[PDB]
Amino acid sequence: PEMVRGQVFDVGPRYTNLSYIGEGAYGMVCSAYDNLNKVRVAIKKISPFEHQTYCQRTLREIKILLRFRHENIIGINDIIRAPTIEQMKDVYIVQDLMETDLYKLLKTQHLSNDHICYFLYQILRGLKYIHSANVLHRDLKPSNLLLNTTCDLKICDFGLARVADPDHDHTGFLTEYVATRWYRAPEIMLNSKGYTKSIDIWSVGCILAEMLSNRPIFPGKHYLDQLNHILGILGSPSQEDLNCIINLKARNYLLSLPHKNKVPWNRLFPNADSKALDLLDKMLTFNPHKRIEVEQALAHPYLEQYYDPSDEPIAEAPFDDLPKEKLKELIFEETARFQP
Ligand SMILES: *[C@H]1CC(=O)[C@@H](O)[C@@H](O)C/C=C/c2cc(OC)cc(O)c2C(=O)O[C@@H](C)C1
Repeated sequence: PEMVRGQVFDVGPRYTNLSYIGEGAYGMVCSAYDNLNKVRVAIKKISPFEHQTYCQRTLREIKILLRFRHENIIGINDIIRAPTIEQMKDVYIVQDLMETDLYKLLKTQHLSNDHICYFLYQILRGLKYIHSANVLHRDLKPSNLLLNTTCDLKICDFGLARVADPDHDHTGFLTEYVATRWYRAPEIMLNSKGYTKSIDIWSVGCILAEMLSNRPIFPGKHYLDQLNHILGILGSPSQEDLNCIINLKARNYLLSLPHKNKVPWNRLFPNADSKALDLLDKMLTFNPHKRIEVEQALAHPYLEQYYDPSDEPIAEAPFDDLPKEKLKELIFEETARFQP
């Protein structure tokens, strides 16, 4: 097999001339030449089969992406693995080769307002499709937003996605959570399992703020610090928003804090477009019930240049305890369509 950085990267003979390009959850990403389609592609190596949670994440992403088809979601072009379960130790996912991602771009590039607007439009266009399938991405952040050379944007990594379940969203205070800390909505720390669509809108609001200044807006250093950062900018929640938190431990934690005033968005972002800041405010609303929804965000005046509901498609239909052995079997079966 062809080898990359000491590790097998066994994708030939169709895919050759491999170069390291990035990191996925359970393996490296390489670029490669596709000898059939005569183009270079990206390939993610996945080695999940030792760990049950890894196999869960792998299977759920494959299941979702094999159903989804959208311009702003990076699809699965091919899946490579051994012909038998016994011989299958890794799985490789082949996807479009993008030029960069927004994490990399924000490290060194100032975005024009026109770029910010177009990026945000595309994020919300893809998110409209995801949410219309009753799916939550749950880990939106700059490194999951890939860009090609003409700044077309695609959302990556559905390994943390779930079907929305708003009736079962409530939990206790300081409940453990998996998705990336800086993009977590305040309710995650207070009373939410992250099972409603508003979780993703919060993350998009954080991404918009980060595009405006090239700095994460809420860079918390640990679990409860994340809430410190959010409240330091939004200010203390209103009585009405507190009354919506029935859990006593969460409510009383908030009541124990000194009063904090809101920091105006145009003080934080003095060069930003005023319409962008109005939309930012509605995405970074403390109360998730009051937070703007994706279709409302698309219709916001900041996005008027691009908004066109007839060109913002939706999904044709809505979308544990399983030992890794059944899950390896399920991954084998889910990937069978790409074999000869
Ligand atoms: C997308 C999700 C991820 O795994 C995430 O970690 C991503 O940031 C890693 C980047 C992968 C990558 C990098 C380049 O660099 C030029 C180009 C492409 O196309 C990709 C890519 O497609 O990532 C997919 C496989 C995972």
